[PDB]
Amino acid sequence: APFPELCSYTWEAVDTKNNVLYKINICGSVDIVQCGPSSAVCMHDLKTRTYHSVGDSVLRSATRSLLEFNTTVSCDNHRVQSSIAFLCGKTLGTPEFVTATECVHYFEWRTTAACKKDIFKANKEVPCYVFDEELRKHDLNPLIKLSGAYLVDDSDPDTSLFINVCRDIDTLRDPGSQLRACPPGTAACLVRGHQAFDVGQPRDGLKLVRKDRLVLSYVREEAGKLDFCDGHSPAVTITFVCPSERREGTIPKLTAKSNCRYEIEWITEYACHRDYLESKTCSLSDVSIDLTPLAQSYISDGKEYLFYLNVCGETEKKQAAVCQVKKTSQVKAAGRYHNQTLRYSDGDLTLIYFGGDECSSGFQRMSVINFECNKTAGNDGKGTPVFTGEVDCTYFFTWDTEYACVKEKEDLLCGATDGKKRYDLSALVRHAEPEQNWEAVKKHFFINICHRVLQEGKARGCNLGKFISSPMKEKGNIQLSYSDKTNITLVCKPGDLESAPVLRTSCFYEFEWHTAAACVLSKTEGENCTVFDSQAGFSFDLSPLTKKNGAYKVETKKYDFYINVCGPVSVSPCQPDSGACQVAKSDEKTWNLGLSNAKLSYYDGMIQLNYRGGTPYNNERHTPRATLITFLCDRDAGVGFPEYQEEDNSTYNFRWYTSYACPEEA
Ligand SMILES: *[C@@H]1O[C@H](CO)[C@@H](O[C@@H]2O[C@H](CO)[C@@H](O[C@@H]3O[C@H](CO)[C@@H](O)[C@H](O[C@H]4O[C@H](CO)[C@@H](O)[C@H](O)[C@@H]4O)[C@@H]3O)[C@H](O)[C@H]2NC(C)=O)[C@H](O)[C@H]1NC(C)=O
Repeated sequence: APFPELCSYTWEAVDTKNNVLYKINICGSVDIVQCGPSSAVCMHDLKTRTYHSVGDSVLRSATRSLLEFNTTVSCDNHRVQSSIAFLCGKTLGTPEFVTATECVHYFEWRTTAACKKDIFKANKEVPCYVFDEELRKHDLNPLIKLSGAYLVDDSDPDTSLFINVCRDIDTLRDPGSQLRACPPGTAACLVRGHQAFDVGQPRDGLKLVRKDRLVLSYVREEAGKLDFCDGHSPAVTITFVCPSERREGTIPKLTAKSNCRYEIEWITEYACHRDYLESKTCSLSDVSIDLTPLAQSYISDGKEYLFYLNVCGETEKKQAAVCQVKKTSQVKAAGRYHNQTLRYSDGDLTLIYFGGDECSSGFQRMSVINFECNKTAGNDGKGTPVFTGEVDCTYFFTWDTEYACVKEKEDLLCGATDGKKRYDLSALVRHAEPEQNWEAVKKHFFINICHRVLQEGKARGCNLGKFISSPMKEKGNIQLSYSDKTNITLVCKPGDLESAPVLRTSCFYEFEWHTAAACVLSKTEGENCTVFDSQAGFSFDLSPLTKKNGAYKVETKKYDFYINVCGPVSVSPCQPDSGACQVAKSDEKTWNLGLSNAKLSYYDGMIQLNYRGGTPYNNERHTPRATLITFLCDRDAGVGFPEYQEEDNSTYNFRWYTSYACPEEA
């Protein structure tokens, strides 16, 4: 019951309505001063910064699915208590708030840790959620792959980085996969043809670094063999960002990869806040869910009792959704419609019946149903409740049914891949522009790509214009299925972004478009601070960012870095030829992080600068320092500021979000 895979972390659940945050530690105690020592569940209040412990680590007991943390302080009932109802899950999960009184506090937790067979357990998994400062919940548990991995986008054809989110990669029951050669325990697998190396393992949980960005770090450390990483400990730092109209969705992209210190930006909807829904219904609402189909008697074998459940209706003393009968025939109501509560809470469907007859103790009976998704449940889809424990006369049940399976995506990307080949239509996108729409040859056929129509001649602000689903690689081309329908075929025409879609076919519609946007993406280089993508139509030019008497200053804990774009830096201690320079804030000792130059690299929306001159290190290898600046497209960032990436002591990577990297330039 004190499952190991959950110990050594302090978890968090939130009473979204009463404005309360609970900290849970199922093995030790919360590290906090303010709710004393050996508090296993520490309640605290956002109104009234008042931190009251509501479960002690020593006073711990289990009964069936429930783990119980009792206290000695009194409430009256009599003493304050916290329970967690455990269900087997597909990932490590997070405890969710169910309900509380002034005595009891109830949580539920779907986790692999409560599964009895160890096949469902990852070699190593870490918490995969954060709370922001509005207590809104960012949870990446849906991105976690139980089998396989995600290929990270990179320009190099000979090597591929594969990652999983918050756990290692499961290579099993897929022997044909190229991942098979990857050593076990790896969250981040580098393959070079036929070798497979471990460049990162799960360590700590998801962090929130600067109000909005989720950061996860894989490390290796205890391995040794810096084969081709020349002295550096391999590492992977993923940065998860919530899509905008400043920055729309992407696949995971490799923004840096020197010295086996890999950096990954990944813009995906699963990074945005999770909404906590509620109602006094059997229906909720991102997307809908309806539990009225199950009102169809349901019964569950209890301790020495039977439970009778009629959820959502009476099926025809009464007014009692759940009734308890001792197997002797005296009966008690365990919950009624006088307040029933249906919660969808970060993927968890939970139903409480708050009525109930008062028991011999001071408690008024209560019933909690945790619905689980099962398409092939039984009772042709409706399934059947299972009694899973009782505490202070609250009775818990778990209920597989197909009518709990409502798990909708819509992280629609405007690209497509085919092995390592990637395609991206972002150049066609016209977004609330001074630009017009596209017009092929309403009123006139007006088209936009992975975006609503613009009101330039005005069509229909959302005749029928669809505008959902991601594009796919059809018969040698890219197909875009606009669904209510319009099928758009886009054909690679190197160099041409100027031309428009065409006629072809009049409730079905078909357009054909020859565009450089339909060409496979590839890496290009340029000089004089410009880079020309010839298969696409255009060039990027970062020269406006070039300072004349340089210095973009970048302050960290111990260092100030001074860098310029495509020209040298010019401040007090630095050598006048470096494009990047490190000054220690206590000592003013200075390192040269590489000579400036104006050769731009460009691949799939990332522009790169590499300074390579650089003060040597203290070793036989002659190894001079180097600097990487990755420029990333942020439409409304403007010129933007550089940002140092924390790595080891000998890697100098900067990220720079700027409009000048976005597909509006020369
Ligand atoms: C970045 O800018 C610098 C200037 O500060 C530049 O050095 C210059 O390089 C070019 C080409 O290497 C030199 O020659 C030409 O200047 C004339 C102006 O009359 C242009 O017509 C030229 O265009 C052609 O240049 C080459 C000449 O054969 C061709 O190979 C090329 O394909 C073009 O068709 C070019 O601009 C120029 O004289 C120097 N400047 C000095 C002072 O020596 C540097 O080369 C630029 N980087 C580039 C262009 O990639």
